[PDB]
Order: sequence, then structure tokens, then C-alpha cells
Amino acid sequence: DIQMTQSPSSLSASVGDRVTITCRASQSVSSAVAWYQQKPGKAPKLLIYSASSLYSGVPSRFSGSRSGTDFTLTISSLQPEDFATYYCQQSSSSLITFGQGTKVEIKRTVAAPSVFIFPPSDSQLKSGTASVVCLLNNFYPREAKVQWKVDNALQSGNSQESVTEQDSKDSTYSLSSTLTLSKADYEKHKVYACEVTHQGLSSPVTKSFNRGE
Amino acid sequence: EVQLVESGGGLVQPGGSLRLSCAASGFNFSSSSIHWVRQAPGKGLEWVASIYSYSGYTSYADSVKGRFTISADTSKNTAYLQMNSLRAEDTAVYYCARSPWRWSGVSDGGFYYKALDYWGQGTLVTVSSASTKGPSVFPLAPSSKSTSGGTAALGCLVKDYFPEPVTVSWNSGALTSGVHTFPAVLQSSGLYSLSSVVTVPSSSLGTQTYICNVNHKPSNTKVDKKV
Amino acid sequence: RSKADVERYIASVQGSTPSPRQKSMKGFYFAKLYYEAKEYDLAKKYICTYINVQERDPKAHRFLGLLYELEENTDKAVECYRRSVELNPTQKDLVLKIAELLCKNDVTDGRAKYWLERAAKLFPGSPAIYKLKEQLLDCEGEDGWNKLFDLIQSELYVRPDDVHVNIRLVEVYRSTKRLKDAVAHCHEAERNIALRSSLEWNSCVVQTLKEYLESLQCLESDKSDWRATNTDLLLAYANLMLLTLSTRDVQESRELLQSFDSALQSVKSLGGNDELSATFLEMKGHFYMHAGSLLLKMGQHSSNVQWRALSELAALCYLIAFQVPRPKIKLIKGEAGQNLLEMMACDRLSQSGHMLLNLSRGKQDFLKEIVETFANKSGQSALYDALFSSQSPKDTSFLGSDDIGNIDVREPELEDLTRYDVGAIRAHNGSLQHLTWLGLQWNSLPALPGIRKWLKQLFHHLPHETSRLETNAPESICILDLEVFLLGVVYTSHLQLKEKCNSHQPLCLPLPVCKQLCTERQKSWWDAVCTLIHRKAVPGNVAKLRLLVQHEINTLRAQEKHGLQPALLVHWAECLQKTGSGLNSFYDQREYMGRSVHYWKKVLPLLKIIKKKNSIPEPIDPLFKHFHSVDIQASEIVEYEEDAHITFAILDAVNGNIEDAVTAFESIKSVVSYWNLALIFHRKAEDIENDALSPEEQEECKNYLRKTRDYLIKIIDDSDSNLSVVKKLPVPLESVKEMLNSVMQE
Repeated sequence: DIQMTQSPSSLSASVGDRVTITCRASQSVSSAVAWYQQKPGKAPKLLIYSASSLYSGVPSRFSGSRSGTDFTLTISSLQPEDFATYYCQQSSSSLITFGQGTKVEIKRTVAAPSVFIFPPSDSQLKSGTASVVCLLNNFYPREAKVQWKVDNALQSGNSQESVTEQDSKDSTYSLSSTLTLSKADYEKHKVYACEVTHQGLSSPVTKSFNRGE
Repeated sequence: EVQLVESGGGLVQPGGSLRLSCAASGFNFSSSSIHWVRQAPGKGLEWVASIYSYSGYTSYADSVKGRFTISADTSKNTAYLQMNSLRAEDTAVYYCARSPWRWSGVSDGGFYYKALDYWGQGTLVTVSSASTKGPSVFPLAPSSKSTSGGTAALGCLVKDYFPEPVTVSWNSGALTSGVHTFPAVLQSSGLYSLSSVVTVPSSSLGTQTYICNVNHKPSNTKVDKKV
Repeated sequence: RSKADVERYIASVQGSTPSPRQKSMKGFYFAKLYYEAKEYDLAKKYICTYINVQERDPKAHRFLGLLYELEENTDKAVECYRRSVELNPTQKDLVLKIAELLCKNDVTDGRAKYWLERAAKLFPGSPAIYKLKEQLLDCEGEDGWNKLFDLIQSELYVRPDDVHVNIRLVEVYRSTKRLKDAVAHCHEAERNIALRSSLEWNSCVVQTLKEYLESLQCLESDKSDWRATNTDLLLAYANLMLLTLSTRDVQESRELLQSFDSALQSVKSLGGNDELSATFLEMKGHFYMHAGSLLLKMGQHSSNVQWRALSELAALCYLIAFQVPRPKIKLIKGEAGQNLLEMMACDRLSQSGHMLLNLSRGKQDFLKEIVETFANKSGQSALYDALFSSQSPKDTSFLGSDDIGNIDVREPELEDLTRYDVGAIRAHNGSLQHLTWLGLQWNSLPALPGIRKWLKQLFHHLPHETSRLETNAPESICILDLEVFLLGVVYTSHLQLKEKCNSHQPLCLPLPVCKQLCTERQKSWWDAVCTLIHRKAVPGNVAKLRLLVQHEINTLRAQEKHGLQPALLVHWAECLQKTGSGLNSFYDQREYMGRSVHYWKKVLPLLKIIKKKNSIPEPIDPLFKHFHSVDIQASEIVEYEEDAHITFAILDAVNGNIEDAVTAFESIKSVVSYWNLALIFHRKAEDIENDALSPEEQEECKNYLRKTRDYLIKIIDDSDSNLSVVKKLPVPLESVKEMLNSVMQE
């Protein structure tokens, strides 16, 4: 099977930059490649067709190119409206495959996440479950790692997290981490700590609470 | 004047069936090849079906081969994606698109399409045996006494609801800024869950009544919760 | 010998031995001479009757088996040999035959093995014995049978419209003797519009169904779905009859009628109020219609005395068909089924309708006489006589038992006929044969067919005119192009047939009997653009089909090197003006008027050269055959220049150049210019008539409404006086009066 390997997976740049995205075809493929722009939630739009031909209506700052089996999208001068996800697409014999995609995030200076831990509520304990919440607010960049400690004991496979898209005002992200298990197991431990590691943190930082405060 | 409209989506139980409708207008439907491209949440584009422009020979991805069936009707000027034996993995946003005969070439060993010019709005398809359910709201107030100087953080946990979407507001839209509502996550049970939080001056804490307003329209649920 | 020598001997021994038993005991000796005169559907029934009285004769039974061998009916031929063999064991050669045929048709059953063993002991080690031993081995195994089935299925996935492949699927089902599956696919496939039009497929459909009726599996299984499959047989018979009449010869068509009539007689007894009963109703009509078409085929070749008598007989048949009411569509299980049944109904009324008319135009109220003279039961026997041989039993023949009660004897109304045609365009898959026939049938009538509505029924959402008119790429095909095409196809066809009969009525031919009425070039184009539009082309052949269409576009649009005689262009121009001038919407008016002006603009240079009696440069392999029969003459030039100037003005008015349009319209005192002058004067009045505005302007506004009234009155005054003017009206007379009533009440 033919595969279009897109790189980089996530890119960070600022306005005016000359940006480049690349896709590699595993097998030797002819010039039947395309490029698309997909803004969050909206439909994908066609930028370049047949490798280096511009789709009517697309700005002239977009350009496609090929070298061997590597296809490359090139934006001469990035604009604010071009900060979206991009995809490369090949059409082989009775088959179409897309690259993994490339997100173009606005670059800015580093920011440290202001963390606040929250315990499970009385109402939730009434239901029989216990969810601990750990906020990471208005930081940069997207990359971060959170770990959970129940009485200073690592936990994995029982918690999940989600991250907001880059905010429009400050260009910062936020993360919500949820540690979910039964009230029975929640009443079995007293100390609870949420640790955060981030490029903006001078050193890892942790905040915690004790059942009953 | 030229557009593609997707319909026939909605939720369904695993092992069930659905039928999507891609209604076309503005281009001669006969000379256009029709495709379907799904996209799960936070995932990329996956080609699932195609119809050669002037005849309509099918071609599917192995992930759906034999289960899905894509068809084109000249009289109704509409294409469809019949889906059978739907699995939870098929939960995704389904797009359709055309590729003119100008971009549709047939070669030894299969045919190729240069690109997809016209795309549709995209109809959502959810596949989950979980039944509709309203959200349970648990408050998340600050166990902080002016920790971060003058600002503190509060929030609300929307949990155990199905299906997407849920909408949240604070003080019925009075507290607009500082809010960050996070996407939801599929709990193994089958119900989704998210969090909504806002940073507010600690000096105003206890003075301005803070209330989160959640609305889950698919189950006709409305809940206001103070923190 | 001939047909007369053998059928005259019927009266020879009929006058010597008239009792039924001796009449049937002569069947073998009757059948003895039909086998010599090459009559096998007839010889079969003669011997079969002698077998009804002499059931123990080994010679007669074998003779029928040898006759079923010529018919290639293995199951029937084998059984006949069996009876002759069990009666007389000394017939060794028949034991070989049975063994020979059992191994060739199917080896799955051990009966073929048994008969081969006996054949061996009757002919020790003969050359044929081993041949049969090798034949029996040839047949594949279980894995082999499954292997073939998968190929056909995988082949049917991408090629469901292939006649041969679907036939093979029924044959594979029949080889494993799972006939229920054979009919099941046969039934689900009778919904395919293409297969329904295939002569060979319908033939296979008739057999696989009959085989199931007699099959042991049909009785054991249940008697509930028995009716369902029975319906398809009748439907198949109708389609098969339509096709056999057109392609096959006189003999084969007549033979199919007997199977149809046998089925009808066997079905009527059950009755009821379900799909089968409703199907019997519509199929009943088809029978007479085709029977009438069948009748007219024989008379065409025959003398005049037989022609009139046969056409008289056919007129009754078509009449019977037309009378039959529209079938109860709601009464069917599904949407596809009911729509099909209605489609056929429209076809019946349309075909029989035009025939009824073309036969009635010959004389004054000719139809009345036909009913008053042959509606008598005497006609029923005169019909059975001309169609069939009287020897067949007249009791189980549906034709002889039908209750011909209260024939409406009312000629058809054109308005009803139009909606029958439009509804039946999809009857024969829109073959250019179908439409070119209809178009010709309307060529003799005073009302014209809604071609633009035909095309809308065929190619849905195909734009009237394509935005990208600059190129001839066939993605820009438009309903106008097609409408312009069919016009030439019919204008060309009519002239070709006119030339033919001149060397030797053309309207009177029924649709199956007549041959191709268009040039293979034209037919190839229509079939191409059809396959392309409906998305039933072939990825490989796409480029070829596409170019085949592209080749002719430049002619349908009168572009570089158009093979268009000036008369055909003029015909296109006026035929589109009057077609458009009667439309209500502006979009359609503009388009049709535009094209009309276009073709006009291409002719006038030719007319000017023709106006001074010069020569037109003749074409190179034109798409629409030229004819000197309709070559334009100076006598008609000034008229076209005038009629064209109207078409110019009309478009000027629709675009906004009212000043120049009125200036032109007023220049020529024509009835059509009144309706245009009136229609545009009325609009200038109505808009300004009631809003608050300068009083002086209001008086000028009313003044226009006064002119409208006057021009409409001039239309009606000149219309009532002369008939030729009534035909020149761009819209119906009653429509002109309709406006006037509202104009004056304003």
C-alpha cells in the first residue's frame, strides 16, 4: 500500500514567515498530488492540484513542488488567515490517501501554566464516583506533561486530559486533567498531588489537596 | 450557485445501518466523480469511497470494504453512502466531494483523481450503543484564599451525558471573558465528559454570584449550577 | 409442397372422417407433412393430439421426441424417447440417444449414469460409448461449480446490465436445480430497465419461470408466492412480444402469440384483487395491441383485399387495447413495481392510440364502422381465424373466450395522448427508435408533441442551455442540443421515408414492424450521450463515448462545417421560436428565442445567395441528409426573412430593447406581432396602473392598456374569420381570449 508521510506533524511560526510542509510517498508516484486547507470544524478547501498547479481563487503565496518522491507545500509570506491545518493527498490506482496533517500554530513567547487542583464534589461522592481536576491555564507551548500522585504513588491508565485550541487573544492553551475512580478507592487515600512539567516552568511544580482539607 | 449538501447522518447503534445523501447542484452530475471522506474527532481525513465520473465503478478503503456502498443517481442528481455493520470506529464527520472528468483519469490497474475541488458541509455520524442521557453537573470551586494574587479559578464538570454537543455559559453570558471550556472525552462507559473553567478576581469572589449554565439539547436538559 | 398443400388436406380428410377420435387419430399423419413443410410449432400440436388418442404408439412418441430435439428442448425430448423405449424395448438406438442426451445436458443426477450403462451393453465397446464416458467425466465438481458461480457474481457486480452474464447466472442456478433462486434473481432482475429490453434475456425469463411452475420445488414449497412469480411470466411475455415482433420474422412472432394466449387463459381463472389480477388487466391490453401490430405486419406484405380486412381487424385490436383502463397502481406492493406497471400502461395507450388514429384518418368515422361490423362475435372468430390455425382447441385460447363488451368506439383525444407519450418515454429505454417514431406519428397531427418535456423525463436536471457554450466539449450538452437533435432526426427520417415510398402509408406502420428510421450515425450519438448522462458508460470507453458526442455538437449548434441544409435550419429556428414564444417563464423564453435567433442568423446569408438563384455549397458527409425535396425556393424567401425579423424583435423585447422591438413588430401586420405587441403593451400598463404617481403619467399608462385591448380584439376578429390565421396564433385562441377578459376588467 502507498503511504503519504507528512512532516512536520505540528509547526509553530509567526506572520510573514516562509513556511514549508512536506509529504513523502513510499512508492514512486506520478504528479497526481493535491493540497488542502482545513480550518477548525469547517470543510477542507483545495489549495494546489496536480502537484504544482494553483487552484483558481487560491492566493498566489501558495505553491506546490515535488522532488523525487517528496512533495512540498510552500507559503512565501504567511498571513494571519493561514494559521490552520493542512493536508496532502495522493491519488493512486483506485485509491486515495491523505497525510497525517500539519497544524500551523501561531508562535509566541513562553508562558507558565497557573495550576489549580480541585477535589471531587460532595454531589459526585453521592453518586459513587470521584474525579479530581487539575487545571493548566493560559500557557505556551502546547507541549506539557501532567502526572498524578495518590499518596505519592504514580497513576496511569485511569485518567485523561484535553487541551483547548490556541486562544485568539493571547495565543495560549489550557489543559484539564481528570483522575476518575470510585469513591471507595478515593476514601482509601488521603493525599492527592498533580505535578506539571513544562518548558515555561523553571522546575517542575506540584499542587495538592488532602481529603477533608 | 454550485454546492453539495450532506444529509442522512445522525447517531446509530453499533451493528446498525445508515444512509448518507450528497445532493449536488450547479455541475453536470454525470461527468463528475463522487467521493466520501470521513474524519473522526481530532483525527485526519480518511477516504472511504469513490465513484468514477461517467460510469460509476465503486472503490472502497479496506477499513470499510464490503460494508459500505456508494451510489449515484442521475435522475435525483444525488449520491449516497449506504453504511452497514457500523462499528464504534466509524463515528466520524462524513464529507462528500467531486472530481470532474477533467481530473478523472483511468489507467492500467485502476483510476486516479487529481484532486477534490468541491466539498460539502459534512454530516456527522455517531456510532455508539450508549443511549441518550443528560449531563450531571458537579461544581469546581477554588480551595484557594487569594493563591494567585488577585485572581482565583472556578469551574464546572459536565459528565455522564450522551451524545455530543453540550453548550456552557457563565452567569447567562455575563461572565464572557476568562472562560475556557475544554473538549469532551469518551469515557470507556460510553458517555462523554468535559470541564469548563474561568479565572476571576479573588477580591470579587463571594460578592459576584458565579453560575455555569449548561444545555444538552439532544436530551432536552437544562441545568444551572452555582460555585 | 407448400403451406396450402398441407392445410388444404385438412379439409380433405375432414370431409371423410369428421368424428373427434378419427380426427385426432389422423394427427400423426397430419403432422407427417408439417415436419416436411418446415412447421415445428404446428407439427408439434398435430402429433401431440394424435398422442392424446394413441398414447401407446412408440413411433409417434419418438417422432415428437425427435421434433423436440430440433426444438433443443432436452427435458421434453428425452421424456418422449423414454415413452417410446418403455413401450418397445427393441429400439436400441433410442437407448443410446437417451444416454447420449442425459450426459450432455447434466451429469449431476445418476439417471445419466444408469442410461449410459445400458447403452454400453446394447453397443459393446462402440466408438460412441467411450465418447459418452468422456462426456460424463467432463462435468466439474462441487468446488468447480462454486468456482464458476463466483466468477459470474464478481462479474455481475461491475456489469449488471450485461445480458449474457445474467443469463449464465440463471443457467448456473438451473444446473444445480435450485430453480427458486433462478426465478428469484429473474424477478429481482425484471426491475432492470435494460434487461427488460433484451430479447434473449426475456426468452430466458419465460423458460426459467415455466420450468419452475412444473418444477417439483414449486408445489412442495408453498402456494403463497406462486402468484408473484406468475405475474413476471406475463410481464416477460409482453416484453418478449414487443421485441419478437420487431426483429423476428412473421412465423416466430405468431408462435409467441399462442404462448401468450395460453398464459392468459390459464391465469384468468384465479382472478382476485392483487398485483397478479392488476397485471393480467394491463397485459390483456398489450395482447390485443401486439396482436393488432402482428396483424398489420402480415397484411403489409399481402394484397390489398387482405390489407383492408386485416387493418380492419387490427383497428379492432388496438381499440380493445386502448379501451382497457389504466391499471390499479396503488394495489402493488412496492414503488418500483407500480411505477413499472403504469409506464407500460402509458406505452399501450400511446402506441395503440396513434395507430387507432392513423387508421381512422383513412376514412370518415372509419372507427365506427369497424366496431359496428366486427364487434359482433363473428369478428372474434374472424380474428382467431386470421391469426391462428383453427386446429388448435378454441376453448383454452384466451382470444376466443374474451367478453368483448361495449367497445367505447371513441377516437382518442390529443391531450390525453400527449400525457400517454410523455409517461411512456422510458417504456423502451428512450431508444431513438422510440422517439423518432413518436415524433413522426405527431408529424401528421395538428398538435405538436412536448419534446422538451420528453427530454426532461429522460435526462433530469440537464440544463436547458449550458453556460459554457463557447466550446463543444460534451460536458456542455443541453436539453436544447437534444431537442435540436431529435427535430433533425425526425425531419431527416420523414424525408427519407417519403423518398422510399415515392419509388414504391408511411405513417401507418406500427412501431415494432418498421425498421431503423434514423441513420446509424444518429443512433450511435443518442446511445452515447444517453449512456454518458445516465452514468452507465465504461471507464475505458469514457473517452471514446465522450469524443463520439463531441463530434456532432458543432452541428447541433450550427458551428464550423455544420452538415445542415438551409431548410432544416429554418425548421429549427421557427420550431424553437414558436416553442419558446408559448412558454410562460422568461428564462425559457430567452433561451429558446436566443437559439432561434442564432439559427436564423446562420441561414439568412444562405437565403440571400439562394434569393438570387445561386448554388449552395453542398456538404461533406453531412449529419442530416440533404434533400432537394425541401430545398428552399425564392417563393418562400421573403416570408422567412419576415418570420425571422419577428424572431429578432421577440428577443429584442425579452432583452429590453422595447423601442426597436415595437418599431419592428408594428412594421409587419402579422397575427403573431399582435400577441407580442399586446403582451408588451399590457406589461407597461399593469405595473404603472395603480401606484401613486403623476396623474398625467397615469393617463399615458391607461392609454397602453387601451392598445392591448385593441390588439387582442384584432386577433380574435381575424381569428374567427379565417382558419389559416388560427394556426398562426403563437398561443392558443382560448388563451388569447382569457387575457382579454382580464384586460378589460382591469
